[PDB]
Amino acid sequence: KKLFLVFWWHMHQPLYREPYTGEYLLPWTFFHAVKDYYDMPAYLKDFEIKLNFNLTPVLIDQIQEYAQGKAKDVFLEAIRKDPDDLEKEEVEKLIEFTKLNYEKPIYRFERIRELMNKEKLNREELLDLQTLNLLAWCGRTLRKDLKDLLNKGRNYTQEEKEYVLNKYFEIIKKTLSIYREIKEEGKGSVSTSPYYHPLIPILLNPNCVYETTPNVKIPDFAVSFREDASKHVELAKEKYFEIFGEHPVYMWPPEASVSNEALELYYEKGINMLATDEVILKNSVERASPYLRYYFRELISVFFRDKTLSDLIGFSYHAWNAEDAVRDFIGRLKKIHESVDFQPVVFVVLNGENCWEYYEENGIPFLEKLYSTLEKEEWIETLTLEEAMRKEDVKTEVIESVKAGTWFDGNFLKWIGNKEKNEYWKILIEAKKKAKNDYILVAEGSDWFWWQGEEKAPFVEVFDKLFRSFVRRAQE
Ligand SMILES: OC[C@H]1O[C@H](O[C@H]2[C@H](O)[C@@H](O)[C@@H](O[C@H]3[C@H](O)[C@@H](O)[C@@H](O[C@H]4[C@H](O)[C@@H](O)[C@@H](O[C@H]5[C@H](O)[C@@H](O)[C@@H](O)O[C@@H]5CO)O[C@@H]4CO)O[C@@H]3CO)O[C@@H]2CO)[C@H](O)[C@@H](O)[C@@H]1O
Repeated sequence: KKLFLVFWWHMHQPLYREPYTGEYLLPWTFFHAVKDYYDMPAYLKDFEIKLNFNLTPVLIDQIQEYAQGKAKDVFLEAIRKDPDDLEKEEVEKLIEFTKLNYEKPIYRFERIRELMNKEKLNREELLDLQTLNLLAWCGRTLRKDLKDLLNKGRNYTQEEKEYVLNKYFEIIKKTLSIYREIKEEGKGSVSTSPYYHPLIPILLNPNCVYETTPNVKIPDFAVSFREDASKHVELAKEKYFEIFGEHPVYMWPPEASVSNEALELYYEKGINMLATDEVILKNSVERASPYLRYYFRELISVFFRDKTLSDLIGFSYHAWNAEDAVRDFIGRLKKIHESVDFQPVVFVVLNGENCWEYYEENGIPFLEKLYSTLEKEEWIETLTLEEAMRKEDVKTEVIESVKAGTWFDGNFLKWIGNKEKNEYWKILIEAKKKAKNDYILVAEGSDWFWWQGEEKAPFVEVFDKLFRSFVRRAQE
């Protein structure tokens, strides 16, 4: 009697490329590409398990731009330059980027503490600041190859910095290939999301927010976003088809966000399976076990992720030592395995690139120990999404209706309902009336609304510049 375990790592970045200048205004796609987007599937080279991935189309666009050498990344340019050529504005951004990241485990170099305590940096100190910011984001593959440069920890030269940069771009250039390979080998399924990661239930019917938060104030949606919701899904099918050669039959709904209308749209667009969050399940049915495969109105298959297991990796186990964390995770799977006399399906679904920076050594000890243990446990079978979709020896149930929500408390409050987030929607609504191109779809991404009306400086001014630039460009 097996326990079926399904990892589904979601990868996404909003579009950081300013439409007028073409400049990538933040380096987050570059840094997660070199740290996570290649290395997370590359674990499948060394471990005989199945792992699944979601790639948003807007992320794929950016990965391709960096791989082709076309991305003009302003923070990266400040890294690459000889410090004698740095603008004062570039030295300032270098220091602010360091201070934002200072306390993360992947930044635990004694030298960074030294450099942040100095009143002013000479050329050698700036070279160490640039190169340590680079090396802090080193992924698993190159942490082996560049181990000696990493251990050095100080006194970096321009040549060593450029060497690291060349190896990083080699990693980016191989990134789409590794997703194609693990897919062709049956080592994992690859899904996508509606193109720019929007809140599909809101675009289809903004009133769905009242199913969970009736007291929320939302602006006057004086224009229809229903066609745009279709276009996000349709364009995403086309981008996936270009990259992987087939139309996707699995999709990750952004923010796990579903509604009756959204599920109908995915079904209409040929999606056969998605996943969403256990809170939505609890809100929608009485007996809310997440270990069943659900069928929404016999139209589309829906799995509900195990929220506690997903949150343990996503948020808890950074605060644990790696071995203890793996023992805790396996022990919880044991309890699930023992708690039912059927074969449970256990979906572990979370962002695949954001939690590791808070783990010791970028989560590599944790994931290596976790996957090594999993590959040898005889009562656990890890599945591709395709295997989980067609598994016959599991329990099954039909659901007729869901309560609209997201994996954030089962509601939409992180993207709508306060004055500053509502202002973004009002701006989008007014721009949509006059929109003339697909940059309006870019501005519909959830990321812009997530950061608006929050304390989270800095670079929130940069997300604001991006959103409003996309809104302006959509009208021309
Ligand atoms: O204030 C409390 C809060 O603030 C601080 O967070 C800061 C981060 O620690 C800091 O690094 C920076 O956050 C960056 C982030 O590091 C960077 O990668 C980028 O974030 C990307 C994600 O990487 C990307 O995956 C995507 O995330 C989506 C996600 O895919 C989706 O499934 C869902 O979960 O929504 C996410 C957001 O839309 O996109 C984002 C960009 O939108 O940019 C971030 C912002 O610069 O800055 C944060 C402070 O401003 C604390 O340190 C943090 O721990 C606290 O919780």
